[PDB]
Amino acid sequence: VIKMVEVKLENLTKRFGNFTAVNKLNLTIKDGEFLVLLGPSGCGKTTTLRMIAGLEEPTEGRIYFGDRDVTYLPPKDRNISMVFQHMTVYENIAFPLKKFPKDEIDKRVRWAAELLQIEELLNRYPAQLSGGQRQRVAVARAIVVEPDVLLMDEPLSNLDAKLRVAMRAEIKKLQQKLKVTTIYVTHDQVEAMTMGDRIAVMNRGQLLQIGSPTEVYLRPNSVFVATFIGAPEMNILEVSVGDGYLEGRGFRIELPQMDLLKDYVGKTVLFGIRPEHMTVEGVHMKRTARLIGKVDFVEALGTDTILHVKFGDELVKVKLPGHIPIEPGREVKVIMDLDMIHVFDKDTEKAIV
Amino acid sequence: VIKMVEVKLENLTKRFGNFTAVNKLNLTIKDGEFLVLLGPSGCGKTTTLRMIAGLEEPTEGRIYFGDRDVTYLPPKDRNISMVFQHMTVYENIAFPLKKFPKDEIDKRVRWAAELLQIEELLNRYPAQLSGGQRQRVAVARAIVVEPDVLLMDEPLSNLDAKLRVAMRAEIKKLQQKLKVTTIYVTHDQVEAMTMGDRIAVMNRGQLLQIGSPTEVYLRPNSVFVATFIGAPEMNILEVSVGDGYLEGRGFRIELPQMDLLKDYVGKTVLFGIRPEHMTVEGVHMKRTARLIGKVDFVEALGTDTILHVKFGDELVKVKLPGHIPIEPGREVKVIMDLDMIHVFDKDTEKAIV
Repeated sequence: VIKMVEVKLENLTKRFGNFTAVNKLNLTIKDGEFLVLLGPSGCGKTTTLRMIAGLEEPTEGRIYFGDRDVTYLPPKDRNISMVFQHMTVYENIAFPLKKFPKDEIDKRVRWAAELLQIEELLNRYPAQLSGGQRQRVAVARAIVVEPDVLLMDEPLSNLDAKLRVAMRAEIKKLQQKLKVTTIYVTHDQVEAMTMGDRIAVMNRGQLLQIGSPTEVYLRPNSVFVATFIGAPEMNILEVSVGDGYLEGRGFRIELPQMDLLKDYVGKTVLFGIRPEHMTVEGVHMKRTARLIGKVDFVEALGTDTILHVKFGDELVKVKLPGHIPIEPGREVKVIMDLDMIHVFDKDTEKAIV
Repeated sequence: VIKMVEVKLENLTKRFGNFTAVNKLNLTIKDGEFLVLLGPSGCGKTTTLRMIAGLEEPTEGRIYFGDRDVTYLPPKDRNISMVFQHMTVYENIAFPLKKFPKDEIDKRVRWAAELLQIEELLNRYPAQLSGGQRQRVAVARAIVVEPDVLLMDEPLSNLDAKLRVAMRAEIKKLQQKLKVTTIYVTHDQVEAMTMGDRIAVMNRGQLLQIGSPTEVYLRPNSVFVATFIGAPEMNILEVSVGDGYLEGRGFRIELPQMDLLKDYVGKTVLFGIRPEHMTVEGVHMKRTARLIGKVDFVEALGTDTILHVKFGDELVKVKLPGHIPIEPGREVKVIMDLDMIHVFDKDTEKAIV
């Protein structure tokens, strides 16, 4: 049976010569949670996964599994399984069983196969695997050893959009049934939001923020996090703070008695509001702000309609549900939800909100 | 100056030995329109573009540009420009000018450069091209010859999501300014809906449907078209027609006196309703249908919340705007918009609606 193992990464650093790939990462991964490491290529998420697996050693720091320091233990002694990217399904799943009794091997294979709902493909071959998914087989093999920590590196990168969603759900439900601590690496924000109990956003080797999908989405602690999750991206506009309002290149926004910007009156800050947190007049929000503008372009995608509206000298995107192919040149009253607004220091790019 | 040239493809067929890549394609591309050829890999869209360009000859059929049969003319004599995928920007754009006067070359380069808003990068080099986009330069070069027909093959496949959207808009607006007949190939439905005045959906060498984004989205003439545009995909459920209702594996839907299914009462048809054309109770639609079900999984993406709800023995997706991370296991009253429903013959998969 599977255990719930807490994982601690302490002052973990990894520098390949001159390049610091991971800079003093501090993370406490809760026993049984599904943690997604989200970030662009080269942000350090993969290097971190590899250090957790033991395929790579840290330059500094420690890695604990429970109370055991596993920093310098071979990957085999850490009780982990990694998923990434002529035997029968039964043999494929059996392979990883490493001095094992034939009767123990059969019990586990059956258990894993049932968990992945592939019991009926056990005597079938890969190339023949049509009645199921070779994807599901790979997962059963990863969990067949009953790892204390499950590690996955962009396991779904090469799958059709429709099958990818089905796999996200499949993997997530399986992990919630097993409660095996899982560290999942992806650069895909939608996948991250779909699978992680928590998400750890990384950029240039640093942990920018960790929290639940709701926390990182509704309350990004910085511009980078605010714009890495949710597409179309959050509108970021440079503005100046006044008596009790914001003003940018060709517009002003009446700020209610928010105004946690006192230490910014007279200074420039970055204003942010998501496309989906705005709407157009004639199409509820407790507190709002209006700004008339002309539609510069329309993405009428049927399922959603994205308007590129010129705010004064600026250009922002407004996301409307459904098909509303309004034409370019027309003027619209853009309505902003004041309760969904963000404000970031222009220098540090950290949220002031 | 650019001309608006109507393009006719007549009974165009292309077979590579035994494989019919393009089967009797009949298409009248209007002068000055932006036509997108949309379809999966190997559907024939690329082969068609290549025949239009003259890089490939048809096995049967004719291709007209205006009144001229250009079927057997070298690509150079067809007046086309193709966009796909150490000179200065000015030189890059100038290259395609093929016995040209230096003073004519300068007028056109300036014109194209202004159209792409890259006039300030004219004396800059590629590797140095930081103040603009190498993408924009490629387009200026394609239009600098003033083609009668502009051809593009998945020109944006390798660009970050954010830059891709900016390019779609850039290319579309440019084409509307030039009114140059453009045939654009892509397997990306969102891009197709964004750029084409009309979209021609293809599958296995055949033209399944051609129409405006609104027409192919609201009225797909078949299951294939219905599910190739709009993601998450339209829910397709197998059902039987009755006195005045539909019934599937564990549910029934009261059909108003629609019922254009008289020739189907007692027979099985494919029912379809898009995730975005449904909603959940307690969250308007003129005519509706209700069905209580349990939430099997939730994609809480912040910008949208996709629910996988079990309809009787079936599983469908419901798309809700905003963040609504409702938990699995909970029961919900799913509300379907009866006016947005589709019905396809189960054998031919053609719309009956």
